Amino acid sequence: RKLCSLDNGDCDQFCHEEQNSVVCSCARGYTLADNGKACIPTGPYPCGKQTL
Amino acid sequence: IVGGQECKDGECPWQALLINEENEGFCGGTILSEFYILTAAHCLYQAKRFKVRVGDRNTEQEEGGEAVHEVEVVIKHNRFTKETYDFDIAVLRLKTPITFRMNVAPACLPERDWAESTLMTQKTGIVSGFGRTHEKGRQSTRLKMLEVPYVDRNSCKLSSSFIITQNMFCAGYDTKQEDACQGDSGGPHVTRFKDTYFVTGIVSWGEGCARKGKYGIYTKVTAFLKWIDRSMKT
Ligand SMILES: N=C(N)c1cccc(CN2CCN(S(=O)(=O)c3cc4ccc(Cl)cc4s3)CC2=O)c1
Ligand SMILES: [Ca+2]
Repeated sequence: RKLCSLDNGDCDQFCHEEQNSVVCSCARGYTLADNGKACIPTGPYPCGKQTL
Repeated sequence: IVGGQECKDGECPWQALLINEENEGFCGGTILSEFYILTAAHCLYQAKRFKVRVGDRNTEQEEGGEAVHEVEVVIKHNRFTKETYDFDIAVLRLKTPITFRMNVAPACLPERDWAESTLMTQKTGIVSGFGRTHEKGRQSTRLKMLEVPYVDRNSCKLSSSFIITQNMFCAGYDTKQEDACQGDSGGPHVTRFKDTYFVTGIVSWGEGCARKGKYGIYTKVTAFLKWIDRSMKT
């Protein structure tokens, strides 16, 4: 239970371990929030979201 | 889809439906972007000429969200083999862009390492389509979805009377009457992570449907992410 194994590393989506550390990233159409963990849609109908 | 539930309004927006000259759905697909559809290479064999319909949930009415698209380019894996269904992946480039709206949105393409270690290690994935509701049953006029648990690689290799290559993985139930079926092929297999869905498989084949001691076999999308990428740029 370390880094990306401990709750996806607190990342919203992709989690990678670089130099014994967690680095989050997002799918195309999202931008990593200022906290470096959350993924914010860049427009309407971002991928992977059920439409409302 | 055998068993499972109906996709409710806006629940399976990445679902695409390949239709033949007679406007009948014969295979599924997953919307990857405004221009690209992901499907099974073996589907490109079920019809002389076809088109892609999106936003459909009931092939018996005109909800108003449906849109038919012509295929400009068919990009099938150079190594696909009809004999073993290995490398069962194809990408379709549409002549005109898909306009996202209700019931029409793309599924996310994950990163391989994260997907195989975090997505595919999840309990279940979701499979959907307008495919048969029985092994001898007729197709569904309604789009359905089924939560299928990921199946242990070894257990599946043992269960199958046919080779399970490195480009496939299994999901479904051992005895429970729930599984994809004919007509669902090419369709999406997605995995949810924190309210966001990622494509993890392509409905490929199975021995019958929901048969006891047999699972649904899907194309391992994570093994074709670099291939999909160079394809969506050509
Ligand atoms: N010759 C082979 N290699 C072969 C190996 C396994 C099965 C079949 C024949 N076959 C081919 C596909 N159909 S189907 O169209 O009804 C499908 C059922 C099903 C069930 C689950 C999933 Cl994930 C995908 C599919 S396609 C079932 C079926 O019995 C052929
Ligand atoms: Ca309809």
